[PDB]
Amino acid sequence: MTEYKLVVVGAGGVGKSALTIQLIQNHFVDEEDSYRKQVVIDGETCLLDILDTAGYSAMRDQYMRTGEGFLCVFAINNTKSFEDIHHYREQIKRVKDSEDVPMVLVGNKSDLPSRTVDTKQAQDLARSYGIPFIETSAKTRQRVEDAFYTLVREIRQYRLK
Ligand SMILES: N[C@H]1CC[C@@H](N2CCCCCN3/C(=N/S(=O)(=O)c4cnc(N5CCNCC5)c(c4)C2=O)Sc2c(Cl)ccc(O)c23)CC1
Ligand SMILES: Nc1nc2c(ncn2[C@@H]2O[C@H](COP(=O)(O)OP(=O)(O)NP(=O)(O)O)[C@@H](O)[C@H]2O)c(=O)[nH]1
Ligand SMILES: [Co+2]
Ligand SMILES: [Co+2]
Ligand SMILES: [Mg+2]
Repeated sequence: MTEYKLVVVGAGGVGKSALTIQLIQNHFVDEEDSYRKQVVIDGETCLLDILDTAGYSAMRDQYMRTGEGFLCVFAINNTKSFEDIHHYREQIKRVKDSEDVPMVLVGNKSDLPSRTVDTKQAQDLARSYGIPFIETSAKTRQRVEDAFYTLVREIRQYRLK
């Protein structure tokens, strides 16, 4: 049965853990580990192996080398987290020595009114990076499945390249 190593990266407090737990338990966390889940996507069965990282170059480099797909998460109310997406993507590409790595840009906290990053701005960036963009709320569970499953789909597209 096919396994996919997924890695959730992004600045402190963007909601990496809340997103991962929302997929695993369907519950929103309140006041660093790996998770497993078997899912059917497009009629193929697979095992999702997800590493929830925190916002040591050797440890970092190991997960970026091991990871097959990366959810690059920013929060729509934190411009710095959005700007730092450059940094995560650059580090991944350097480690994997490839311009093409399955990735999905996720703008989390879509339920918040204090928005500092416009959907259009993140869409344009993702288009520049050649990766899907999805806005999520870990709070409401809006597009959480969508983000992880789009990522798996990207890994499969890549594997057929
Ligand atoms: N939960 C405790 C035991 C596992 C610890 N841990 C994180 C879980 C590692 C799970 C296996 N793994 C990996 N193992 S690892 O390369 O040796 C590794 C990478 N980062 C880890 N951490 C903890 C340190 N800070 C970064 C995340 C740990 C292990 C690392 O020492 S990589 C990896 C990827 Cl890319 C996807 C899915 C994975 O399951 C995966 C966390 C403390
Ligand atoms: N309103 C709202 N709050 C969220 C959302 N996702 C996470 N949060 C909140 O954001 C804060 C940080 O969430 P957490 O999941 O721990 O983020 P993290 O990115 O995993 N943090 P770290 O880098 O330290 O590991 C918490 O208060 C959490 O409840 C969301 O979609 N909406
Ligand atoms: Co609870
Ligand atoms: Co740079
Ligand atoms: Mg966390």
